[PDB]
Amino acid sequence: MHLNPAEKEKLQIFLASELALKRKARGLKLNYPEAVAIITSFIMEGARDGKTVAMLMEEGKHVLTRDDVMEGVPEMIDDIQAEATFPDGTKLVTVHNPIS
Amino acid sequence: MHLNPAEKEKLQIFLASELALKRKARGLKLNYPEAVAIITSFIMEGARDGKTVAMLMEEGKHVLTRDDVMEGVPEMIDDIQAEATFPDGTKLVTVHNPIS
Amino acid sequence: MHLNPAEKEKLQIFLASELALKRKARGLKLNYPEAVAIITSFIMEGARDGKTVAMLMEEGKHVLTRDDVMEGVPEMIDDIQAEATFPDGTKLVTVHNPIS
Amino acid sequence: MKINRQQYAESYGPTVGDQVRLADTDLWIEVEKDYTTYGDEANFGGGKVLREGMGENGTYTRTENVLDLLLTNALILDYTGIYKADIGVKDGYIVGIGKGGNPDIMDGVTPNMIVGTATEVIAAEGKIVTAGGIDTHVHFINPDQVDVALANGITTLFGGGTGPAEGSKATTVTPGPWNIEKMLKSTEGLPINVGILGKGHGSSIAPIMEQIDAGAAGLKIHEDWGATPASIDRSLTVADEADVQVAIHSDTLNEAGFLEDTLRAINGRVIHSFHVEGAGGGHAPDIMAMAGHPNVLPSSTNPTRPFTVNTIDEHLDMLMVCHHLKQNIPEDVAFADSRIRPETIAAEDILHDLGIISMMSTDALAMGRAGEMVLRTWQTADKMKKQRGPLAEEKNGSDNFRAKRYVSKYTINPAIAQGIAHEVGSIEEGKFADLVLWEPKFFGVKADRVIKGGIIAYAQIGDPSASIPTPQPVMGRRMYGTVGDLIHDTNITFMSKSSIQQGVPAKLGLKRRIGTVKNCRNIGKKDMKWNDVTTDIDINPETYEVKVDGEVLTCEPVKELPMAQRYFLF
Amino acid sequence: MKINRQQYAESYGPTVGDQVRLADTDLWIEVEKDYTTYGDEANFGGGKVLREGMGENGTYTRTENVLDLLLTNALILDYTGIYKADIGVKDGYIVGIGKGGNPDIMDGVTPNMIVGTATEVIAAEGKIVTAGGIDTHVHFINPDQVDVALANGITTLFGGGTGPAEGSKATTVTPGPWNIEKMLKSTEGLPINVGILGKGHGSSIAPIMEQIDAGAAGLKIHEDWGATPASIDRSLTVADEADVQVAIHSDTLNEAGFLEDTLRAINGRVIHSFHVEGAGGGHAPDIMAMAGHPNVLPSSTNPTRPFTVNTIDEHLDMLMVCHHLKQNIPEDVAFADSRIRPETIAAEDILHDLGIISMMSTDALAMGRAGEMVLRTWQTADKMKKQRGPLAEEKNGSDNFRAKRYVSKYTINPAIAQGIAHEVGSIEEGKFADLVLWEPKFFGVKADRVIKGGIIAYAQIGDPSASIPTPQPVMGRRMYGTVGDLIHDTNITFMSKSSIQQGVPAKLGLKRRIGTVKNCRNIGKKDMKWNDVTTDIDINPETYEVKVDGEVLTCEPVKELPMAQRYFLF
Amino acid sequence: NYIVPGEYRVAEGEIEINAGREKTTIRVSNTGDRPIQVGSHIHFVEVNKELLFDRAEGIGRRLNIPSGTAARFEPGEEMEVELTELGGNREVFGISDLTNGSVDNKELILQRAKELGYKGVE
Ligand code: NI
Ligand code: NI
Ligand code: NI
Ligand code: NI
Repeated sequence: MHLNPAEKEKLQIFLASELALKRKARGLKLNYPEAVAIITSFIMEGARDGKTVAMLMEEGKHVLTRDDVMEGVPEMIDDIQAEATFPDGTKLVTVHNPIS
Repeated sequence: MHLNPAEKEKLQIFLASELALKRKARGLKLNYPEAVAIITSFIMEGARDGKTVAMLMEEGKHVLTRDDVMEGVPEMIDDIQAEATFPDGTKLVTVHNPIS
Repeated sequence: MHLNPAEKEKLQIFLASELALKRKARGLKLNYPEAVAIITSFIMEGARDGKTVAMLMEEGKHVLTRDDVMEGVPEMIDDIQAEATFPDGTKLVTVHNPIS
Repeated sequence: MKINRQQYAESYGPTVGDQVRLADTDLWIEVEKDYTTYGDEANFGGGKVLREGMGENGTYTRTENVLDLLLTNALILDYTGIYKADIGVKDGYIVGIGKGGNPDIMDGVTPNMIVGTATEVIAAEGKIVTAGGIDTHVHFINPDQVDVALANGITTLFGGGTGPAEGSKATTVTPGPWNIEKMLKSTEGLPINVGILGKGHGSSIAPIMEQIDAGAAGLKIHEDWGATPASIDRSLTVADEADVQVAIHSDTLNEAGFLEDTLRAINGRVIHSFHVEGAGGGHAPDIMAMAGHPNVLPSSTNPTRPFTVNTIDEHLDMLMVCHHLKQNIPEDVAFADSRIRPETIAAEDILHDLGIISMMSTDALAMGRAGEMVLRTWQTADKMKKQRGPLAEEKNGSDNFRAKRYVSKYTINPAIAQGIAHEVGSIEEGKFADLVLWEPKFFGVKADRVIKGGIIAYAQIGDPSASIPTPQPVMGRRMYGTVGDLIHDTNITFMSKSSIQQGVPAKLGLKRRIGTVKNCRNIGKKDMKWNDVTTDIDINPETYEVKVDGEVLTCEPVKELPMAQRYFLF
Repeated sequence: MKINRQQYAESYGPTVGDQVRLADTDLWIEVEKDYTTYGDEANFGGGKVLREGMGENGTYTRTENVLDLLLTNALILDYTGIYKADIGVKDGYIVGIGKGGNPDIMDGVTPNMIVGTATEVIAAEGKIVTAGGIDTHVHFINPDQVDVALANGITTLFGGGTGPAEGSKATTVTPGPWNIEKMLKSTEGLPINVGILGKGHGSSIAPIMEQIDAGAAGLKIHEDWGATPASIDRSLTVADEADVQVAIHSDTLNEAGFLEDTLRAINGRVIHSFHVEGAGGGHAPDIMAMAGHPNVLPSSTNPTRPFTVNTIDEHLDMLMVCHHLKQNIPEDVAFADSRIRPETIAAEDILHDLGIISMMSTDALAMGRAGEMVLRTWQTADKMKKQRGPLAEEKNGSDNFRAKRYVSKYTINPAIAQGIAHEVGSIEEGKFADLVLWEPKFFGVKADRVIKGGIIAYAQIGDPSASIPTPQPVMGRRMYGTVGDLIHDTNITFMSKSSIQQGVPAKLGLKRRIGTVKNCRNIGKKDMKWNDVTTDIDINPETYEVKVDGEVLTCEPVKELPMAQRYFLF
Repeated sequence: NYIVPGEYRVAEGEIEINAGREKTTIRVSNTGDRPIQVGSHIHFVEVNKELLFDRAEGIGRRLNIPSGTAARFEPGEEMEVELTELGGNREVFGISDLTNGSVDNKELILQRAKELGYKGVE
C-alpha cells in the first residue's frame, strides 16, 4: 500500500466517524469528538469524490444540525479543518461554524 | 477531536469487534480475541448509551454463548474488564465468566 | 485480547479495505492503495475462513478487475503478498498480477 | 478611545471583574486583578506589537533582563490568586509574573520581562494557565501511563514501582538500592518529573535507610508489606533523619492494631496519609479520621472522586485485582468489602469542600486513573457547589474561593507534602516553568499545551503533514521537549539530600536536572494551602456515619457529571 | 490440616505429580519435584505471607542474603527439569532457585533467598516460567521485528544485517568493520540481547578477522556471497583462532562442490549448520545429512516447522524474494524449486523428535518468522506425539521427555552453539535473569511478561488510563526495562574476546552489558542437551527419501495445528 | 476429549500443611468494636491488643491455616483457632516489637505485652 504517516493517521478519523455514525443511528445525541469526526471524514471523502474545496466549505455546514448533538457542542466547534488529496493534490478545507 | 491516549487505543477495540462481527455473520465460530473484542466493545457502547455498571455486568454474560465460539474459548475467558465514560464519568465494568 | 504487534498492524488493513469498499460502492474507480487493501483483506479473511493457500492464490486474481480501478493501477500491482493464520498456522499467500 | 468588554476579552482574554466558566461545569472564576497597562498589551503575529523597536526591544542581550519565553495575556488560576498577567520564563524557570514588552516605549513593563531578540512567544490570551499537576500517588506499572498523565495536565509523578510486578501493582514501592538505581536510570527516558519511593518496611534502620542513600525521595508504608507498628516507627525515624516524606497505607485488617495504634506508632511525626477515605486502603472503617490530625497531610485517590451512582459497583473487582486477592477465599472478599462504604465516600466529598482533605492524587493503575486527578477535582467542586451552594466566603457570584481551595489540592499541597515546593507546584517567581495551558471549554479535561522546564513537552495538535497544525486529527502528542537530550533539561529527578551528597547522579550517569527533597519534617496540616482544617472526625463503627462538630456529613450520589460524555470518545 | 489438590493448585500453582496442558496442544507436563515447605509457601498481597516480621525479613540489608526480586511459585520448564520452585534474582542474575522467604520463622528457606526490604515480588503461581528464547538466525532488517520476537518469548537475537539492504535481506551478515561498528551503536537502542555476525567470506585471513576484532560475535558463510571451499576454510581458521562460532548456508547449486566437498573443507572443525533441512538453503537435495555428523551443530529455521498441508505452496515466492531471484530466469526458478521437497520437510519433523536436529531458529524476515520460533517448536512436538505416540522414554502418561527435548532446541542449545551459555539459555543459578512467564492457556503463543536482566521489558497488559492494568485492550507493550538508560543494564551485547580486549566498547561508547563469546570450538553434537544423536543420514538423490538406521523417515502433513486459529486475530 | 487450554490434571491425594509441628487450639475474642483479621504468618502473640486470649499460648506460634489466608473476628466475636509452631530459627523481629529475638524469651515477651496493654497476660 506504501502508507505514509498521514495516511495511517487519517484512517483513525474514518474509524471514529463510523463509530459516531453508529451511535447517531441508534438515537444518541452526539458529543464533541463524535461530531468533529463525522464532519472531518465527510470532508476527506468529499475530496476523494472530486468535489471542490469551495463545495466542501459550504456542504460542511449541513452535515450535522444542533438537534443531532448535545447541548453546547455547536458552540464548542468554531471550525473544522481537514486536508485531503483532491484531484489537483492536497488542499485544506476550513468549515466555519459547521453546526449552527 | 482532542483525542487522548485511551481514546486512540480504544478505537482499536471497536474495530476488532466490527471485524469479529463480520466473521460471526458469515458463520464462523469465534476465537479468543474475537470474542473478547465483541464483549468489550459491547460494554463501551453500553456506557455510551447511558446504561449503569450493574446493567452491563449482567448483560455482558449474554452477548455470546458457547455455540458462538470455538471449543475451549468459554473456559479461556475468566472475565472481561473495560473502562468507559458513563454519564457519571469513567467507570470499570467487570463481567465474570461471560460465556458459559 | 493479548494483541501482538502484527495483530495490531493488520487491523489497519481491514480498516483500509472497509474504506475502499465504501468508495467502490458509491461508484469510484479505486486507486493503488485502495485496490491493494481490498485484495489483502480478502486474503486474510479467506485464511480465517479456512481456505487453502492455493485457493487464495487463484481467488486473489478475481477480486477486482481493471474496470474497478483507475488507469495504470493494474500495471502498478505486480503482486500482493499477505500472511495470515490458517488452520495450520501462519502462511504466506502471493497473488501474481491480481488485476489483469 | 474605549473598547467594550466583550471585544476586549475576545482579543486579549478577560480582565478585572470578568468571569469564565470552567469547562461545562457551573463553576465560574473571576479575574481578581490585571498587571497590564491598557493599550500596551503584548501580542505576537503579523503587524502585532512584539516587533523590533516596538514591543520587542532590539538593544539588550539575553543577560540584560531579556526573557527566553513570554506567555502573553495569561489567566492564571493558582493558590496565590486568579488574575491576569504575562508570564516570563528564563533558564527554564519562571522569572517574572507581570507585564512584558519593551521599556523603550511601553508603560508598566516589569523590569526583567523584556521581550528581546532571545524571546520566544506563546499566546495565552483566552487561555487559563495553571501549574502542572503534582501526582504523589503513582504506581510505575506501564510506561504508557506518562502520556495519559500529561494529557490531563500532570507534570510530576511521585511514587514507586518497577513495572507490572505484583509488588508494584499493589504498592507505590521501588524496593532496595538496586531496583531504585534501575528505575532512576529508566527515569532518564520518561518525559515528566519523577520522585521514587522506597519500601517503608523493616525492623532495623539500615535496610530502610540504604534506599534513601541509593536515591529514593521518600518511603511508602503499605499494608501489603506489613503496615505494622515497627515498620511505621522505623520508616518515620529514617524520614526524620533524611528529611524525606513518608506515605502510609495503613492496616485495613486491624491485624496488629486499630487506627489509634497506628497514630501512637506515628507519635506526632509528620506523615502523608494516602487515600484517606479508605476504599484505597486503611483501618476499616475509620481510617478517614486521620484527616483531622495536625501532623497528617491527607490525600484522596481518585476513583471515589466524586460520589456517583456507579462508584460502589466498580470497586470490589478493582480492589481484588490490585491487591492480588482471590474470589474463592472468603476472608479476602471480606477484607475487600470492608474497604467500600457509601457513608465514607459521601463524607469524603464534603471533607474536600471543607478543606479537611488537602490533596488529590491518582493511584495510577492500582485503584486509580492516571489521567483523571485534575478532572475529578473539578467534578467534585462542581458537585459540591450544586449540593452545598456557593461557599460562605465567596463574593461577586464567583467561585474563586472554591477554585483556589481545589486547585491547591493537586498543585501546591502535594508539592509541600513531598518537600519539593521550592521547585514546583505553583505559578510563582523562582519556580520551575512547568505550566499548563487550557482552553476554558476544555479546562480540567484535555490540556492544550504542557510546558516542562520552559519548553512545550505535550500538546493537542493536528495533522503533521498539513499546511498548518490545526487540521484533523487533533490529538495529544509529545513535542520537542521530550526528544533527544532535551528530555534531560526539561525534567527533574527529585532525590534525597544524602543520595545527592553521595554523588548518586554521577555514579548512575543521570543527566536530568536533579531536585533536592527538603523541609518535609517541619510541616503539618496548617501548611496545606486553603485546606488547613484540623478537627475531631468521628466515624461510627456500626453505621460508618461520619461526624464533624456534632453534625453528620452526608450527601447524595449524582447520576451525571460534567467533564464527561460531552468530551470523551469512549 | 490438609488441602485438596485442586484447591492447592488453584492457590499456589501445581505441585509434585500434577500435570498441566501446554496451550491447546495434547502435550502434558508433570511437576517432577517441588522445593517448597508445605504451609510456608511464599505469596504477596493484602494480608499475605511476604510482610515484615513474617515471610519478609526486616533485619538484613540488601547485601545480607536478600534478593532484589523473588518470583514466587514458578513451574519451571527447562532442560534441567520440570519442577516447582521460587526463583531469586539479584544484580540482574538468577542467584537462587529454591524456597524464598524469611529464615526467622519459615522452614526450608534457601539461605540466599531472603525476602527483605530490598525485594520486589512477581507472582508466578499458576504460570509456567522458561528461559528466554535464543534465536541464532536473525536477519536485522526492520527494527519492528524486536517486539515481534519479545511477544513470543525470545530474549536474544544472534545474526546480522544493516536494515533492508539486499545483502541483509538474504544473509545474516553485517559486513566489515564499519557496518559492524554502526550496528553495535544501533544495538544500544534495541531492547533485546544481541550478537552480530560478520561476513564469512574471503580467501585471505585479514579481511575476515578484522570483523572479529571490530566487534563481531561470529561469522556467517552464505552461498549468496560464495559458499566456496576457500570461504569455508578461511572462516573456520578465523573462528578457531578467535573462539567464535561459524554458521553455514551451503552451496545449494553444488557449483564448487557437493555436500561431501563442503564437509571436506570443514575438515572436522565445529560449525553451526543453519536450516539443515535445506528449504532455507544448502546443497540440493542432501544438505540435511549434515545433521548426522559429530562436528555439526544443526538448526532448523521455522517456516518448514512442522509439515502442514500449506507448507510447500508458500515457499517458492518466499525464496525468490529473499534471494533476489527473477521469475523470468529459468535457472533462478530451478534453483528455488530444488530447495523445496516434501520428503525432507517430513523427515525434518521426525529428526527433531529423535534428537538429531538440535536447535530451532527463526530466519526472521528472510524465509522465517520473527515471532514463531517458540510457537512452531511446540506445534512440532504436538504433531509428533499425535503421529508417533508418546516417546518410549516417557512415564506417568506425561510428555516430560519430549518437553525437555524440545525446550532445549530454542533455549540452551543455541546458547551453547554460540558460546554464550555461561550467560543465557537456561534457568540456572549464576545466569542472567532473562525469564519468560506464560499463562498455561497461552503457553508458547503469547508471553505474559518477559523479564530482561531482572526487570520486566515486555508485557501483555491493558488500558494505561484504567484503574488497574487488566482492562482492555490487553496487548504487548514495552515496559520500564526498555526505557531511558535502563535499556543498557537489562540487555547484553555479545562480542568476541579480541574486540573486548581491544576496548571496542569504550571506543564506540557502548553502555550495554558486554558479554564474552567463548568455548565455541571445543564442542560438538554430543554437547547438545537432549539432542545429541549422531547417525548416518542417507538422502536418496533420485527420490529425496531420507533413511536413518535403514528405515525411511516419513510422515503426513497435517491440515490443522494447535496454537493457531483459537488465538490469533489475523 | 474436550480441550480446555492450559488445564490442570492434578494428582490424587491431599497436601498436609505444617506437617510434624505441634498444634494448639485456643479461644480468642475480639473485645473491640471494629473487625480484626489475622494473617497466617503473624507471630500470634503480637496481634491487636484488643484480641483477648491467653497471650502465652501465642508465643512462638502462628495460625495453622493455609499460607496467605486469614482468620476474621467481627466485633465481639469469640472463636476457637488452631495454631502451629513457628519454624526456621524461631526468632521474631519487628511487628509489634514484643519479641525482637528468640521466641524462647517468654517472660520478656509477656512483660512487654503486659506493659503495653495487650489483653490476656497473667
Ligand atoms: Ni494504598
Ligand atoms: Ni496505591
Ligand atoms: Ni540461509
Ligand atoms: Ni537466513
